[PDB]
Amino acid sequence: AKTNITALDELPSFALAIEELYKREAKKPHSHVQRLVSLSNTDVLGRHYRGRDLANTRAYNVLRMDQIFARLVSKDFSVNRDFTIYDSKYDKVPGIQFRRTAQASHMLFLWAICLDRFRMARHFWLIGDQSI
Amino acid sequence: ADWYGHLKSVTSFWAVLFAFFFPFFVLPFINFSELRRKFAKFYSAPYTRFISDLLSHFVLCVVTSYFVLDKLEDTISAIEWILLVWFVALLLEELRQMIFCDGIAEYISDTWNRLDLIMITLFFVGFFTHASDPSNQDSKVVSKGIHAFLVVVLWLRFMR
Amino acid sequence: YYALSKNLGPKLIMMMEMMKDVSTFVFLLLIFLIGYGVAAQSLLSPDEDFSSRTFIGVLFRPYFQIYGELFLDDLNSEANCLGDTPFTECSRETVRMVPFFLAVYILGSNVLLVNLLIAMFNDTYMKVQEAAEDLWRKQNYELCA
Amino acid sequence: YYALSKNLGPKLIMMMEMMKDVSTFVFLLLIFLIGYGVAAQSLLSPDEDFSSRTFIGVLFRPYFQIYGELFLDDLNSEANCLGDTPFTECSRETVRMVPFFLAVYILGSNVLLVNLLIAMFNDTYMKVQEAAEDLWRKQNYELCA
Amino acid sequence: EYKDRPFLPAPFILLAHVHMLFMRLLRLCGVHTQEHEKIQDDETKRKITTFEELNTDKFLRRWERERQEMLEARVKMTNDNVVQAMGMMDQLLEHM
Amino acid sequence: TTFEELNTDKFLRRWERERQEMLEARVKMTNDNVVQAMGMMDQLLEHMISFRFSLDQQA
Amino acid sequence: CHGSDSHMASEMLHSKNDMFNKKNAINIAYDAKSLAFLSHPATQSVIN
Amino acid sequence: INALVASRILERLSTHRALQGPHLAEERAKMQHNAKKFEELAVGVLGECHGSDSHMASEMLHSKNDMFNKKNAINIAYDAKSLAFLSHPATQSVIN
Ligand SMILES: CC(C)CCC[C@@H](C)[C@H]1CC[C@H]2[C@@H]3CC=C4C[C@@H](O)CC[C@]4(C)[C@H]3CC[C@]12C
Ligand SMILES: CC(C)CCC[C@@H](C)[C@H]1CC[C@H]2[C@@H]3CC=C4C[C@@H](O)CC[C@]4(C)[C@H]3CC[C@]12C
Ligand SMILES: CC(C)CCC[C@@H](C)[C@H]1CC[C@H]2[C@@H]3CC=C4C[C@@H](O)CC[C@]4(C)[C@H]3CC[C@]12C
Ligand SMILES: CC(C)CCC[C@@H](C)[C@H]1CC[C@H]2[C@@H]3CC=C4C[C@@H](O)CC[C@]4(C)[C@H]3CC[C@]12C
Ligand SMILES: CC(C)CCC[C@@H](C)[C@H]1CC[C@H]2[C@@H]3CC=C4C[C@@H](O)CC[C@]4(C)[C@H]3CC[C@]12C
Repeated sequence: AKTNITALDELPSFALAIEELYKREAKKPHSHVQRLVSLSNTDVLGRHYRGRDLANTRAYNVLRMDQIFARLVSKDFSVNRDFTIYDSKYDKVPGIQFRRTAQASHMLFLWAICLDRFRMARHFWLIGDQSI
Repeated sequence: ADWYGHLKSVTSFWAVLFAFFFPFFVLPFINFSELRRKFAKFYSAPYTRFISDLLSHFVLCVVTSYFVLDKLEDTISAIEWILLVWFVALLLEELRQMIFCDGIAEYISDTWNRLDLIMITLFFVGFFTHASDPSNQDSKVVSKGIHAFLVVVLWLRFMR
Repeated sequence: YYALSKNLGPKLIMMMEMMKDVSTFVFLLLIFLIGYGVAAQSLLSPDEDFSSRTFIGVLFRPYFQIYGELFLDDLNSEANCLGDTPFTECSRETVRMVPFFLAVYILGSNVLLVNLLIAMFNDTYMKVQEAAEDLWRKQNYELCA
Repeated sequence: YYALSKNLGPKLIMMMEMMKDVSTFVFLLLIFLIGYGVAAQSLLSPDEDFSSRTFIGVLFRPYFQIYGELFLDDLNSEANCLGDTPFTECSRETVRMVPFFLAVYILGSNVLLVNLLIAMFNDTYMKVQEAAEDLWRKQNYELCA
Repeated sequence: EYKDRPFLPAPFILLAHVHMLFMRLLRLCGVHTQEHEKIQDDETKRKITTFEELNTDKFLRRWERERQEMLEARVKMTNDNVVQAMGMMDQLLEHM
Repeated sequence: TTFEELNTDKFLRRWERERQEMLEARVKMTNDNVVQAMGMMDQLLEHMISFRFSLDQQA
Repeated sequence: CHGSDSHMASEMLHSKNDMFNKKNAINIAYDAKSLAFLSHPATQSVIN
Repeated sequence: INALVASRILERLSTHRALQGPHLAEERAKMQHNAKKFEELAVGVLGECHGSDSHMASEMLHSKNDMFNKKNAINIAYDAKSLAFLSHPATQSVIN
C-alpha cells in the first residue's frame, strides 16, 4: 500500500522483495528476527526514537534493518544507500549495470547474514564488490 | 551464585561491604532477587558472614596490636578484659566446632584449626603471666614477649 | 610517548598486565610487615605510651629491611645491649628475640615472596606476550588516528 | 678471545641479543630516576640556588639506591631531623615526605623493573638460543679462516 | 563452611552460643520448632527431569557423532570395509 | 575493484584446494568412496545372480 | 592481495568507500574490532 | 657444491629487483620452495657421506675444485650463506 513517507515511497520493487523475505521468515514461531526488531526500539525509518499501522505492517523495510545492523557494528556506522540509480533515466551510463547489481547484492547479503545462511551469504558476497 | 545468596547487584567486595555498612540506604534501591525478606536474605548469605568474620578478625588484630604496643598498666586494663572476653568466645567457638559439629579427628586435620589453638594458647599464657603479678615489671615484659608471638599469628589468620 | 616504539610499547602493555601480580605480592607482604612490625616495635620498646612515633617505627624499619638495608647497628643501639656480641648483655632478656623474628621475616620476605614474584612474572609474561603484541598493533592505528 | 669456546661463544652472542632488553630497562628506569631525583632533591634542599651540585645530587643518590645501598642515615642528616625516629622533629614538615617518595621509587625500581628484566631475559634467551648456536657455528669457520 | 557458621561475629558470638543452647533446651524439653523448610512443586520437578533427560539424549547423540568423526575411527571403518570388499570379490569370482 | 575481485577469486580457489588436501578431508573422501564401491558391488552381484537365474536355469 | 602486489594492496586499503561514510577498510576493521585483521603485516605496513 | 650454489642463486633471484611484479608471484614462491629443496639435498648427501665413511667425507669437504677459484665446499657454503650446512656435525668436525 501507498505510504505518505517519501523515503519509503522512493524504494525499489526489490527492496519490497527483501522486506517480503524478512516478513515471511519473521512470522515463524520463536524467530530471532522478530525479537531483534521488537527489542531494537526504533521507528519505521530505523531512527532510535521508539502511525502504529505503518510501524507494524512495514516493520521489516530495508532502511530500518540497515539502521539496526549499523547499531550492531558500532556507534557511528551509517550505511549510505542510493536508490536514485534504479530509475530509467540513468540507463545510458556505461558502468551503472555493475553498480545496480552490487548495491542490490549487498542488501540481500545483509539479509543472509541476519538469517545466518553462510552459503547464500558467500554467494551474495561474491556477486558484489568491496569483499574485505 | 550460592556465595552471594542468589543476588545480582551485591556481587563484589565493595558492593556487599557498602551495603553491610549502610543497610537502610543501599538495600531497598539495589534490589535484584535474581523489604524484610531482602534483609533476611542478604545477612544469611555466606559472603556476608565472611565479611562479618573478616571485619571481626581485623578489629581483633588492630585492638590486640594496640594493646601490645601501648604500655601495660599496674592493674588489668579495660582493653585486656575486652580481649579476655573475645578469646574466651573464640575458645568456646573452637570447642563447639570440635566436640559438637565435625569430630575431633576432622578438626585436628585442618591446619587453620591448629593455628587457632596456638593463638588461644599464646594469649592465655601471656595474660596469666601478666595477671599473676600485675605490678611486677618482669611479668609485663615477659607477657609482651609472649604476646609478640600472638600478633604474628593473628596477621597470618588473614591469609585464611 | 614510548608506546610508539615497537620494543617499549608492548612491554608497557605487559607492565599493566603484571600490576595484578604486583598487587598480589603487596597483599602477601603487608601481612608479614605489620605482624613483624607490631611484634618487633613492642619487643624493642616495651613500656612506652602509644604515639605517632610508634606507628612510624612499625611501618618504617620493616619496609626498608626487605631491600637489604638491615638496621642491625641501629637495632643494637635501641635494644640497650652493651656486649661485644650484638645481642648479648641486654637489660631485658626478651629483646634478644628481635634478631630471630627478623631472621624469620627476611626469610619470609626475600627468600620466599620475592622469588615467587619472579616466578609469577615469568609465567604472566609467557602467557600474555602475544595478546600484548596484538593489542599494541591495534593501538598503533589508534595513536596514528 | 672467548668466542672460540663452545660454552662462552654462544653466550656472548646472546649477551649482544639481550642488550636491547637492557636498553628497554634503562629507558624505563631513566623515567623514575629523574622524576624521583628532581622531587627528592627539591624536598631535601628547598631554598638553594641551582648549581652543578644540585645536578649531581639528582643523578647521584637515586642511581645507587636501586642497588640496595640506601643512604637513609645520610638523608636523615641532610633533612635536619633531630628526632630518635628517623623522620620526626624536622624543621620543615614537607621533608618528611622524602621516605614515602623513596619507598614508591624502590617499589618501582627493585620490585617491578628488575624482576621484569629477569622475565625479559628468560623469554629472550629461550627465543634466540638456537639461532645463537647456529651463528656461533658460522663464526667458528670465520675465526678459523 | 560459611553456610553453617553463625551470623554474629566473634566478640558477640557468645550471644549466638547461648541462643543455640536455648534452642537445645527448648528442643530436648517440649520441642516446638520442627525445622520447617520449603519443598519444590511436582511441576518444576518434572520440568527439571524433562530438561535433564533431553540434554542427556542430546549429549549422547553428539558424543556418538563426535567419535565417528575422529580420524582413527574413520581409518578403522575404511579398513574393515575394504576387507569386506575383498571378501565380496572372492565370493563373486567363485560365482564367476 | 578489478584487483580486489581477482584476488578474491584466487584466494577462494587456493582455499578450496587447501581444504581438499588436508588429511582429515582426504580420509573422509576415501571412506565415502569405499562405501559407494561396496554399494556398486552389491548391485553388480544382484545383476550377476539375476543373470545366473535368467540363463543357466533356462537351459 | 599483499602477496600479489604490495603497493596496489596498500592502495586498496586506503580507498574511501561511497557505501558507508567514506571510511577506508582499516577504519571499518577497527569498528568491527578485528584484532586479526589489524595485526596482519599488510595492514601494519599501511599504518606505518 | 652445485646444490649449495643452486640454493643461493634461487634465493637471491626470488628477492631480486627483476622478479618483482604482479604476474611473477607464483614463480617467486616456487623459487623459494626450490631453493629450500636444493639446501635439503646438499645437507642430505653430506649426511649420507658422513654416515658411510666419516674420514672420506672429511677428505671430500677439503677438496679443491677446478671449476670455481679452487674453493672447497665449506668456502662455497659460507659464500652461499647456508647456515644449515655450516651447523651440520660433519662440517663442524672438519672445521675443528
Ligand atoms: C610455636 C611458637 C609460637 C612458640 C612460642 C613460644 C614462646 C611463647 C615462648 C617459648 C620460650 C619463651 C622464652 C623462654 C625464656 C625467656 C627468658 C625470660 O627471662 C624472659 C622471657 C623468655 C624470653 C621467654 C619468652 C616467651 C617464649 C619465647
Ligand atoms: C617458631 C617456632 C617453630 C620456634 C620458636 C623458637 C623460639 C621460641 C626461640 C628461638 C631462639 C630463642 C631465644 C634464644 C636465646 C635466648 C636468650 C636467653 O637468655 C633468654 C631466651 C632467649 C631470648 C630465647 C627465647 C626463645 C627463642 C626466641
Ligand atoms: C639455614 C638457615 C635457615 C639457618 C637459620 C639460622 C638461625 C637458626 C639463626 C640465625 C640468626 C640467629 C639469631 C642471632 C642472634 C641471636 C641473639 C642471641 O642473644 C640469642 C640467639 C639469637 C636470637 C639467634 C637465634 C638463631 C638464629 C635465628
Ligand atoms: C600517591 C597517592 C595514591 C597517595 C599519596 C599519599 C601522600 C599524599 C601522603 C602519604 C604519607 C603522607 C605524609 C605522612 C605524614 C606527614 C607528617 C605531617 O606532620 C605532615 C604531612 C605528612 C608529611 C604527610 C604528607 C602526605 C603524605 C606524603
Ligand atoms: C606492603 C608495602 C607496600 C607496605 C607499604 C608501607 C608504606 C605505607 C610505608 C613504608 C615506609 C613509610 C614511611 C616511613 C616514614 C615516614 C616519615 C614520617 O614522618 C611520616 C610517614 C612516613 C613518610 C611513612 C609513610 C608510610 C610508608 C611509606
